[PDB]
Amino acid sequence: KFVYKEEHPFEKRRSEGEKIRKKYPDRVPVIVEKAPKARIGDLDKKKYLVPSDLTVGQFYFLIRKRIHLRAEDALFFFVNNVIPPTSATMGQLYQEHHEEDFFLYIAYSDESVY
Amino acid sequence: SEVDGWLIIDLP
Repeated sequence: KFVYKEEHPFEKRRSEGEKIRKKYPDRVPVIVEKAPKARIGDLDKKKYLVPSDLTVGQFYFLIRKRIHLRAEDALFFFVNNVIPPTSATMGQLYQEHHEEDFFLYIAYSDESVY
Repeated sequence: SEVDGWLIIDLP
């Protein structure tokens, strides 16, 4: 579903994910791409090393600013097709939903579905 | 702040 998985083989992702979790023990690797069939501004950077104690709402705000969204525009995250709890931290979100390559994948959209 | 394409984010 993510173009990052298609352009990077799983073996390279899993190896780098293992190394990143060793080099940055207080951070978690996150890949953020626009959800398919979404109508919202583009995100420039997709690879994020965010602290394990950063909340989802703070990461929400960071991605909002990079897309340059207006105050009236919506931004929903999807982790494995589910909107994550906003009060949770990125470490909790990572420790529960990280894929086999040790990367956390988050899709964003203007709508609250898919 | 990037290392081979990874953005380093600090706590606000």
